[PDB]
Amino acid sequence: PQITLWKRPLVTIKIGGQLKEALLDTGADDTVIEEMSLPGRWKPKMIGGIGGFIKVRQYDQIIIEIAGHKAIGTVLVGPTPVNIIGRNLLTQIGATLNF
Amino acid sequence: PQITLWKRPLVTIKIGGQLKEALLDTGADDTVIEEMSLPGRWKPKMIGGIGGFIKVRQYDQIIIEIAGHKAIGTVLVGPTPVNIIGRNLLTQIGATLNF
Ligand SMILES: COc1ccc(S(=O)(=O)N(CC(C)C)C[C@@H](O)[C@H](Cc2ccccc2)NC(=O)c2cccc(C(=O)N3CCC[C@@H]3c3nc(C)cs3)c2)cc1
Ligand SMILES: [Cl-]
Ligand SMILES: [Cl-]
Ligand SMILES: [Cl-]
Ligand code: NA
Repeated sequence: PQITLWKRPLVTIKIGGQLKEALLDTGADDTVIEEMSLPGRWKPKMIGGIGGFIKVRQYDQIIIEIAGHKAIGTVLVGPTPVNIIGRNLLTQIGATLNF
Repeated sequence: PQITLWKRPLVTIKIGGQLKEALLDTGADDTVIEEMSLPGRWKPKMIGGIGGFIKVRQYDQIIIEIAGHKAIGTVLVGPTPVNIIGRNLLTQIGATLNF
């Protein structure tokens, strides 16, 4: 699809068996989801943005379905105010910015 | 152009006669630039990023070139980890996300 930027680019994702709304975010290196449980191992990480840093859990090899397209990669889980799909998964669904 | 997302989507901007680097950021409603001098009056604004809220200075109707495209609109000045071009100016340069 071609997604307009007149509005926030929100899409439905499926992760861990759960449906969520998430922001397609070209400014995010990594994908960051609000607190939830995910299977398998994880390790702690700090990520920073406006306002400073938060601590997250890094899970590798997690499958997400993003607006109907499956992708696999690392997902960070922690107290983000918004679910963010970052470039590590946008690339896998072939997302580009066009102007 | 068509910009893939394997690398950060960094572009050159020109504001106040100065070239700077900035990140095209579909997850930001607003454009936020590091401390600099801009003309005119400013208004207060709070923005809530991943780590908390910051205060910024809001300047309206500022001339800014983005990747060679002319925009005139609101620029927020404050402590951001990188200069970010948000949707208020991505719409002015005609950007869309596509997959
Ligand atoms: C390493 O992986 C990382 C992943 C994400 C980040 S980040 O979330 O901090 N971020 C990085 C840039 C600052 C370099 C991504 C950026 O797109 C964030 C995404 C983000 C959206 C909403 C809340 C928290 C994070 N936006 C803003 O900072 C930002 C800047 C200026 C204005 C706004 C804005 O429009 N917001 C703030 C709250 C309300 C409104 C929005 N709500 C939503 C739902 C979308 S935008 C966001 C950092 C590291
Ligand atoms: Cl990854
Ligand atoms: Cl590609
Ligand atoms: Cl504007
Ligand atoms: Na894993």
